[PDB]
Amino acid sequence: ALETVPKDLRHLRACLLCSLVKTIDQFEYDGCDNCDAYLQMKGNREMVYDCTSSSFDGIIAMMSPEDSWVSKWQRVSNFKPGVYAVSVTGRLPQGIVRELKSRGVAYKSRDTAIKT
Amino acid sequence: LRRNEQNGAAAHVIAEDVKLLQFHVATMVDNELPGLPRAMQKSGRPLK
Amino acid sequence: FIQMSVQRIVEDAPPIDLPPRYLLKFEQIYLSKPTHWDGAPSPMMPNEARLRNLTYSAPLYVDITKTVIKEGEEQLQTQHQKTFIGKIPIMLRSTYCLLNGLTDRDLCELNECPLDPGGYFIINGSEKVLIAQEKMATNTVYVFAKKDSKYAYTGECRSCLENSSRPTSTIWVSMLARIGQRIVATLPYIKQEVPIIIVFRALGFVSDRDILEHIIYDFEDPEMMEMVKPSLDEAFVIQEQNVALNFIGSRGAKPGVTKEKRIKYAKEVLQKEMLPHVGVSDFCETKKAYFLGYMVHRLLLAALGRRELDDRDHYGNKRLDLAGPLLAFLFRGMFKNLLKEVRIYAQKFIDRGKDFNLELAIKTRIISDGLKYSLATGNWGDQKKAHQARAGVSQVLNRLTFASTLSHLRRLNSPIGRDGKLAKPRQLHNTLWGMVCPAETPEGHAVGLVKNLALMAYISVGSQPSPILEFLEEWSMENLEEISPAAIADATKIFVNGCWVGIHKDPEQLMNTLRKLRRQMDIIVSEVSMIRDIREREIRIYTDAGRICRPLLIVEKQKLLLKKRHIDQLKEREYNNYSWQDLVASGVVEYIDTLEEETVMLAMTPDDLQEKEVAYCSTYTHCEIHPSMILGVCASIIPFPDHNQSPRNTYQSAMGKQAMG
Amino acid sequence: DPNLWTVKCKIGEERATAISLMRKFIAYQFTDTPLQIKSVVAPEHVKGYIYVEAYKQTHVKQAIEGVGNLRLGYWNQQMVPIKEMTDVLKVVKKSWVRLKRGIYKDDIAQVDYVEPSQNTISLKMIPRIDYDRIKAPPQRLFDAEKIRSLGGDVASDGDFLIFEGNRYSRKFLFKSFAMSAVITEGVKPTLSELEKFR
RNA sequence: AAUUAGCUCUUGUGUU
Ligand SMILES: [Zn+2]
Repeated sequence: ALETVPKDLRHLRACLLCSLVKTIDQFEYDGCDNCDAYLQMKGNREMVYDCTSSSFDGIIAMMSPEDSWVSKWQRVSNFKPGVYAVSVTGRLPQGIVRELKSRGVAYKSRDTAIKT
Repeated sequence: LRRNEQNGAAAHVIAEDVKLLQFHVATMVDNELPGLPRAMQKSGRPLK
Repeated sequence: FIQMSVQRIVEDAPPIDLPPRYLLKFEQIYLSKPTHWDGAPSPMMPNEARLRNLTYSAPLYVDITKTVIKEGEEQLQTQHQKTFIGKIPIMLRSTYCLLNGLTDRDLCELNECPLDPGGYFIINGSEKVLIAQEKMATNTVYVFAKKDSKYAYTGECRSCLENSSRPTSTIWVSMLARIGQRIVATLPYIKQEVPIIIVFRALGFVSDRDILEHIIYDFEDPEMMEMVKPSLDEAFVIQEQNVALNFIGSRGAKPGVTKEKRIKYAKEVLQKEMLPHVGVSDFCETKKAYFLGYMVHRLLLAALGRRELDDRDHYGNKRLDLAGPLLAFLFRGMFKNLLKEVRIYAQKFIDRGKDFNLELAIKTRIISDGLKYSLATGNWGDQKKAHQARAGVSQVLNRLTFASTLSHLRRLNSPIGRDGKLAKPRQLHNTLWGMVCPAETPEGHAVGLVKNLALMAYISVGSQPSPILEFLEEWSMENLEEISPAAIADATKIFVNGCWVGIHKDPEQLMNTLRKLRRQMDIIVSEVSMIRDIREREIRIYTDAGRICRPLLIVEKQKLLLKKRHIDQLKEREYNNYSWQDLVASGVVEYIDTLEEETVMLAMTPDDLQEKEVAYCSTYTHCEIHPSMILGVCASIIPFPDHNQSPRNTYQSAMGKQAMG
Repeated sequence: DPNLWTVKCKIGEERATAISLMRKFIAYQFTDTPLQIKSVVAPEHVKGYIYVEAYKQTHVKQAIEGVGNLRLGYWNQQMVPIKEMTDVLKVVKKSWVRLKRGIYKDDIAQVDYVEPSQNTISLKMIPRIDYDRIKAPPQRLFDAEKIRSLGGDVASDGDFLIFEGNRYSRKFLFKSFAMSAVITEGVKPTLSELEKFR
């Protein structure tokens, strides 16, 4: 799936549910490959700003989703291949989290960074 | 090395870090080592 | 160098290619007279260069073809004419120097001394001269016994084909002293050694009798086979070619972890690294097999004592490289660096898909600045790794007195490391008769290592051997690939520049014919040397550069070919047309080099040593012009040098370069 | 678990190497020569080499072909300790700030106004300028009269001045700088800078 | 009261 690949290294955002590194331009024009069935990112810039934040560290090139341990460690064995930020600092809005909870989605934070 | 061990502590870059530090300290007092690269500045000239 | 070697080196460079790519072919070098500049092209004169600290150099232009080929068959062979590369310095009074063909009045109008020999470069306003280096002859099998090793004998053979970027490769075939006599080979680019039989199997000769025929030519005296028996018996678990290939690749610089990688690496090193002078073509195993057979045969002959070991001091075994080869050596590396730089730039500018302009790609200072630095500082090599290679090849010309300059323009340097306890290289070998002055040498720490030419010594400039090969083939000579190995014993081998090519049955007629052709200068030029060994049925022909030679008069039976007609026509010289070159053309004088000088027999003076007295020789071939020509420049100003003690002549040769005048 | 290896690469260009490898693998996945790499790791401060997760070093060498960034590490690779897996994956972390780039690097800047646009913020800073006299320096108090006398690019609004570099100064530079172009956490000034601004 | 490296050349010791 080449569509997950960002077109440049300028102003990247990552999900707080997928931590999927991707341009804001692709988050608006293309949208997330795994949040589109639940939050409908395609078609709103402000929703992209709220959902995804630029404060991410490190990149992992998840190549084979069913054949890698790092995906199991990052809880992304069941997510699509692509570029994944190691840890994203932030929290999704209470409304988004509640809507995910009602729809059967558990909000598990990707903020694995060591806080001093 | 100090700023790496302050936060990172990757424990593998540390090996090369201390290896290069040991090499520099050793050559600062003995430039003629058996079977080691010589220390040179940006001229190709071995050091004194 | 300028006329031929630069063109040959620029064309011999391999094509550079790289999502389409280009072609970028280089051809037809162009060069002009020296010129400086903002300003218009104006001829810079050597005196002005000497006074303004300029560099007397000329730009180099080459024709380029850029052909970008992509999908759909749309390629453009755009040809750029006279593209600038860099500036090459010109040694004064060369064919490309401004002071060429100018008369005494012409030079005096230019504030240039007509007595100035030329022969030096002007770098940054300083007069530099290249001391001619000496080194060992290449493409020749040399057998030396060393007592500091495990090897009783070692037939070293260096090899280089023709000014190739690959450094010269050395083959060591050596016999252990100690069963016993384990013959081994120390291949280049391979860390460890290997028995020779493994190599012969690797080249593709499983048949044992074939290997013996290549190595041994005589099958009735069982001594060579007795010595080769242990070596043959050692290699018994390898019979097929590919297992030998694996064996050879197991010791390479990068041993491939798989067997296929080892086989490919071994076949590469066999067909492209060892023995490049005989050829690194697609297939040359038939001739390489014969050459290794001859090498092992010579090693066996050394073991028997039937052929005494070669001598390292004999200038029949050494070559003297002048400014030409040294500059070509520098230019190979400089051109390779330029090619790498332009390739890197083009590759970096084709990733974005844009078209790169070669005018901006080529960095001019790669050629000019490196050559200038190497000539100025004398460090003969790369600027970044100068300490690795030699130093002092270039020295400031010594303008103290005229004899000093003349002596310094004709100087030979032996690269033997100083502070050495060895005394053999410093001694005065018998072969330096008429070649190197026997009295002029530094008295300092480098006595005997720096020398000077004799008065009439000449150094061969080098010529292609292809006409020699064509003439030799179209005569009764039989090529090497189509001979029965049973015919080698009763035959005479033929070598050209060391490459064993062909065979012959009657060598006397061949040698006489070669002598007549060289006398007439029809096909064989004068500098070519032909030597015949009688004991070993061998004939060697040398055309390469670096050989030292001198003219000698010719004796036919007991009388000289020079007669009163020649002296009369030559006395009226500089009037009608007649000169020394015509003297050579009539086949009266001849250039003899030190290797051929073994087989010749000289008469010092005609009247004294050719008349009828108590019979001593009665079979002279050559006569000396004048024996006082053995002396050099500085030593030939000493009056009555044959009445002094020799050290005093040496001291005078030293102090004549310090006299005020 | 596939093994992890270190592949040498040019320092600073680790971000786009992963993207190029993705493009290679996606383009080659339909061809008869697919990339057999299982993952690629380029951490935030790991520079000079990239971690590759694949079953064998043979797969790594076969798959990393054609990438110029890793040509140094194409022939030789080192083994990543297995016990170091988590070591790969951990990251550790009216105000006053300091600018990051330009000629004004690593000096105190007082946050005067905070723009709610979250692109640039207002900073008061001491000009490190030569007043258009040397260029065709120590932190010193701005001189409006000298910069009006020396001339050149100058726009005057009493205490306000727009000068070379489109620099906005009042009375003391007051200009907008990006939040990512400054460090907003970890200054902790002393009394001397306060006078300037157990 | 204004520097260090490196290279080269050269002088004296070549008495018997
Ligand atoms: Zn998502």
